[PDB]
Amino acid sequence: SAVKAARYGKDNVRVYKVHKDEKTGVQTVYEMTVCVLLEGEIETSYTKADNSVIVATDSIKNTIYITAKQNPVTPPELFGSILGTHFIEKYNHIHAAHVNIVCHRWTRMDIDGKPHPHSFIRDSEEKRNVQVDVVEGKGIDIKSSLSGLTVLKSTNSQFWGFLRDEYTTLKETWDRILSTDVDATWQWKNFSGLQEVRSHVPKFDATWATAREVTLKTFAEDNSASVQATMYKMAEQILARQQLIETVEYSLPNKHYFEIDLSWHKGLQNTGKNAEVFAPQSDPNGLIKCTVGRS
Amino acid sequence: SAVKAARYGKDNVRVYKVHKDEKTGVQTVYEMTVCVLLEGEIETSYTKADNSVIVATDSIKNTIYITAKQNPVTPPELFGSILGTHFIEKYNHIHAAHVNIVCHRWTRMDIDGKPHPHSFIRDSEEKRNVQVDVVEGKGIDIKSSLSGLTVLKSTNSQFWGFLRDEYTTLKETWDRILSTDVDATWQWKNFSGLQEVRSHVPKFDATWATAREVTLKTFAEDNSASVQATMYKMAEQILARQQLIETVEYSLPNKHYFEIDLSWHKGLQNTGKNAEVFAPQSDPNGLIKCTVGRS
Amino acid sequence: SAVKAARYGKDNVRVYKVHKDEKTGVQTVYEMTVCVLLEGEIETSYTKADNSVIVATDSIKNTIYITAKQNPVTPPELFGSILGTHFIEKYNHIHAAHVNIVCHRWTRMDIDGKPHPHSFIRDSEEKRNVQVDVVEGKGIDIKSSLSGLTVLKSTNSQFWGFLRDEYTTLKETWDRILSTDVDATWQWKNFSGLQEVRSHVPKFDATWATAREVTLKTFAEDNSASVQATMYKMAEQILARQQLIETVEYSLPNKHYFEIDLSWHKGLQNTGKNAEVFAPQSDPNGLIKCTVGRS
Amino acid sequence: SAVKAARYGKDNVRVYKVHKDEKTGVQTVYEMTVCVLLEGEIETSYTKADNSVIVATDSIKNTIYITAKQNPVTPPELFGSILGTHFIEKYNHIHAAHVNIVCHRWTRMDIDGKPHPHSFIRDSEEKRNVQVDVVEGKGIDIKSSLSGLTVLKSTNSQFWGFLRDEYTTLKETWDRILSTDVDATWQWKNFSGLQEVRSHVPKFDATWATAREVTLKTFAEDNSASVQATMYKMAEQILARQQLIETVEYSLPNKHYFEIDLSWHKGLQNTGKNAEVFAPQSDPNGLIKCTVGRS
Ligand SMILES: CC(C)(C)/[N+]([O-])=C/c1cc[n+]([O-])cc1
Ligand SMILES: CC(C)(C)/[N+]([O-])=C/c1cc[n+]([O-])cc1
Ligand SMILES: CC(C)(C)/[N+]([O-])=C/c1cc[n+]([O-])cc1
Ligand SMILES: CC(C)(C)/[N+]([O-])=C/c1cc[n+]([O-])cc1
Ligand SMILES: O=c1[nH]c(=O)c2nc[nH]c2[nH]1
Ligand SMILES: O=c1[nH]c(=O)c2nc[nH]c2[nH]1
Ligand SMILES: O=c1[nH]c(=O)c2nc[nH]c2[nH]1
Ligand SMILES: O=c1[nH]c(=O)c2nc[nH]c2[nH]1
Ligand code: NA
Ligand code: NA
Ligand code: NA
Ligand code: NA
Repeated sequence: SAVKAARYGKDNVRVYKVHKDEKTGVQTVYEMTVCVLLEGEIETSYTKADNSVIVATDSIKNTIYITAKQNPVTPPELFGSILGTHFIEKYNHIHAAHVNIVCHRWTRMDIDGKPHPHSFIRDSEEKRNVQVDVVEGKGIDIKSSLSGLTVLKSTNSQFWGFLRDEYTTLKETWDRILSTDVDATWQWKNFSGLQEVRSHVPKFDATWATAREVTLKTFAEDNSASVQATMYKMAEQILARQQLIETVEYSLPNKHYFEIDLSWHKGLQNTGKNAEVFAPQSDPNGLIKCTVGRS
Repeated sequence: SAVKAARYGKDNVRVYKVHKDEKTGVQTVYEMTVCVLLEGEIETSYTKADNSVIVATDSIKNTIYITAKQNPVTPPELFGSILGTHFIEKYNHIHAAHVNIVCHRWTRMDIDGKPHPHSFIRDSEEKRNVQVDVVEGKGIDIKSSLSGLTVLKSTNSQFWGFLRDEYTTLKETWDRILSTDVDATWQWKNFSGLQEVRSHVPKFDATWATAREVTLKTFAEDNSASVQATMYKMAEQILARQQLIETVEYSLPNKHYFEIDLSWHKGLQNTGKNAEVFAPQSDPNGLIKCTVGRS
Repeated sequence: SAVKAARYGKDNVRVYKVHKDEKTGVQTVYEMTVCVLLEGEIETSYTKADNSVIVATDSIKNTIYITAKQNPVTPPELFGSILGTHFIEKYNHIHAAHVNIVCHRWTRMDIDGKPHPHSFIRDSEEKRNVQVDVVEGKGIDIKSSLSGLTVLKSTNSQFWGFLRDEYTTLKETWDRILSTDVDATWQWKNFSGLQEVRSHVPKFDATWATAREVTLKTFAEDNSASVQATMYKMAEQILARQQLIETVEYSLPNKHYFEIDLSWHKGLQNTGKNAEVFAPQSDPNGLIKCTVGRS
Repeated sequence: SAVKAARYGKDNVRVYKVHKDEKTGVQTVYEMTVCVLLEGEIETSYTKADNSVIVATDSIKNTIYITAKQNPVTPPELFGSILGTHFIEKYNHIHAAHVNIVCHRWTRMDIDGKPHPHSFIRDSEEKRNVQVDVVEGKGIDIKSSLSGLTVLKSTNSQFWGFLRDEYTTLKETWDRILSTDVDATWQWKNFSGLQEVRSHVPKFDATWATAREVTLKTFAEDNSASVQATMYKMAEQILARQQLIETVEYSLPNKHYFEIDLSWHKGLQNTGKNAEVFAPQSDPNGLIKCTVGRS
């Protein structure tokens, strides 16, 4: 037998950073969870009990904190590129570094109509994420995403015209609830290295903002024929607004809200045009995925 | 042996309701999770296999949906009072109904600067809750709360002057991070019944809003001597602004953010005035509780 | 305003302990999560920013570890009594200590039919818990429990003869699945102090074992008329086997498994005597509670 | 723009099945969670609002239940192969079916030393899983796994001889705790279709049993030089015992248990040979991965 693939490192590394403006007194906070897994000439740690090739996972943890102290942590695409580049440059025998970052929201509070200099709120579990793969000889591959963006529209969603056979019970509908948890990922052109990533830094926050704005406006304004049709419109608009992304991927659950027939009780009418009270269903759920690229 | 206490019912009942304005086209949504547990002359279901005294939990579930169809679901204090009153009035042998409601956020989206008529976002897992105990012969006891309001301030928190003995290692500090998940509960005066609850309906949303505003402004503006001192100021202000509440309770974790000494690495300075990068700690956590009433 | 109630301390303190027999080489492990909250003359920490009365929560954490080093951690009733007694004896102004302990399973592995000296498996998330309230001048109040014991029987559960009215849709049944997560708590006679707790130490593990054995045998062998009827039989047997407990409480969800009518598909028969495939329901769920004492 | 990849279906489908022996009275239960995602000529559902190509996710759900009624649900490799084959044979335009199954434990209870005919316990959240990819023209690709197998050994784990530089603080150790959650996956040779899967049916349960037995015996008996070294020994033994698997993959967290220095308190000795009480760490955690194949 032989090792065909291997990677190891430190997961679930929580990191906070503060920036303090001492002339204005304004503070800004950043919080993330980081994972770094390394690849390289490490097979003998597995086959021969040779730990000399292991950069200890504790040391990887230390390196995350040191890198955050000495470098910007925003945008996360940049921080992950800096961090992954470090491992392949510092260690001759390490040839790839896989950096995953989850960014947590800390939104400045408004108090009596004025932004507060040092107080923040977690407005939602929506995350901004990156996956940064730094591969020696191959450059830096970045996937950026937003996840956990939970939305609902109460009308202007439809689902009719689907295949019907002996397995089908679902009724067609011209007016339903649509609710989902948005997971949207944009895949950047390969970067040759850290210099090229730095050259595009303003594009990372701009493109996250565009993706979020397109997602919300299209969800709200599309009189949706299906999750499939609406998600494609989102993806195509994001591609049209950033030439440096190659693909946009969505993964969307269809979090079902079922009508409740109450007509067995005093003739109460709660279906169709009379539908007011619904039963949100925890499981099962539809799951719809698409990756859109340029022709 | 004998039954000393018993209650039973249906938990984890998810409920959605929509309101549609057909003149303006504006829709508004409400979503909750409901639990109803009943008490009364039910002991023989336990001791003698006598199911005649059991209102089936499935029937309790049906009743929740019917009640939501026929009545307002907001404010939740009102809905829970309506629902609990129903069981003690409908069933002679049922003498108490315990109704817990968790309200989930669906905040109207703003699209290009204008509120959208039918699209919503889950801005945060913060909940608005009620516990409504309807007890025949004793009235209606309501506890209202906000929970899951997660906040952080980056300075203007201190903790010094605590007891020091042979168990103490913690250093005093004049500048630390303070972060918590706010659980705040206000206990209303006993209401004699549903009519009295209805008479105070505008006070429920007003008091929730006051509690939230006081919590956030006091957290943001208090140069905090301890979690204890800051939470008391919140509670006293809420009591001063609503005569119909008797007590305010807070339960606050102290979600610790630890400094990280990096001076073992190239003399890097990351403590005290130089502290920039911190390690958020998942566990353990301080837990601080207070119930404040009027003198 | 004034403080009506207050308690504070450290929650979510994870603790492991090992015992090593150096003559036999046999090691035994214990793992728990501990919470300690203190009460006493602490109100001025809230009202006057007086931290002198605060035993820091960090110091409470240290004390948990020190107590585990110097004392047995099993049975948990004993450890919690030792720990809570410490705070009210050490600190004049602390008058109650509330200790909650969750014990995690580490069951010795059997390897080729022989118990292994130092390897363990988490067989299940079932917990053994205690709540120990040490109150100066009032003694020690102990509640012991098992929780997270998840069971299912595929027949010999019935539910018929319940109340039927205009809210009722549930069909009677003479053969259903019954599945639950057992939460069972036994409340000990008040103990005067730590000496009396020590005098009864063998009874704690014995009574936990009896409660577990009675729960499982009664669940398995009762042709159940309802959750209510079966849980009462468990409670009465536990009371009959330990004179030093005053009450037994059960809290049992009814985790529903719904029949699936497939007769719309090729006449397939999957209900009643033909029921083979079921849909487990995540929510809602029945919730049935009882506290049983002696007459 | 154009669709580059797409799949859709139903996730989180809970399924129970019972087998009843009416001659012996012995019942046996099976419970799973299923996901089915389909691929094929579905792009126009995304780009042109053409729902004619969509097999509704509700219909996929129905099909899961029907398939479980008409076919064995064990071993899960077989059930998933049957289910995925159905979609590519039934629907001309569907060309792949991706079936994921999580099997939940229901272990028969022993009551007074005898196996009970119809009562079961969830002994642990350990899962047995399959991923079955049925691809028209390409056969059936099966990955089998066990996950959530949580273990701890209290000695006979070491970690020394790792790389040391200016990022390293970790001390070498010759005696530590090792605890992990085992995720082990075995990748079968490609099968040409359902007939070939059926021909190997006894091998699926046999190989799961071998993987579990090898994992536990090797964990318990290896005086471990690292997680890396121990996991490789497991993988090589599993490959040696089943010629029809091509690779074995492990993913193992190193769930750290930290020593607690108490010597600041009365000189208490709790490190090194005196280490008795430890602090389990929830995060961060090492994460070690390997894929082993044959040379
Ligand atoms: C995944 C883990 C448990 C390491 N985590 O990131 C936890 C966490 C992150 C952020 N906030 O606010 C709370 C907890
Ligand atoms: C407690 C349970 C599982 C019943 N629940 O309420 C779930 C739930 C409620 C609201 N949202 O948005 C998601 C899930
Ligand atoms: C409640 C917290 C998060 C502190 N906890 O006890 C976690 C925990 C305990 C035991 N095991 O095996 C895993 C995690
Ligand atoms: C993933 C979901 C929520 C669908 N699930 O499988 C839940 C579940 C499965 C098995 N048991 O025992 C409890 C819950
Ligand atoms: O938008 C939708 N897309 C689908 O594929 C689907 N199937 C059932 N319900 C559905 N909804
Ligand atoms: O605000 C605080 N209150 C306390 O009781 C405490 N103890 C440690 N750290 C603390 N912080
Ligand atoms: O055992 C049971 N007890 C009940 O109260 C109940 N109601 C519905 N289903 C039920 N099952
Ligand atoms: O077994 C181990 N493998 C590692 O790579 C590691 N690094 C720190 N601690 C470790 N343990
Ligand atoms: Na390198
Ligand atoms: Na009544
Ligand atoms: Na005292
Ligand atoms: Na096909």
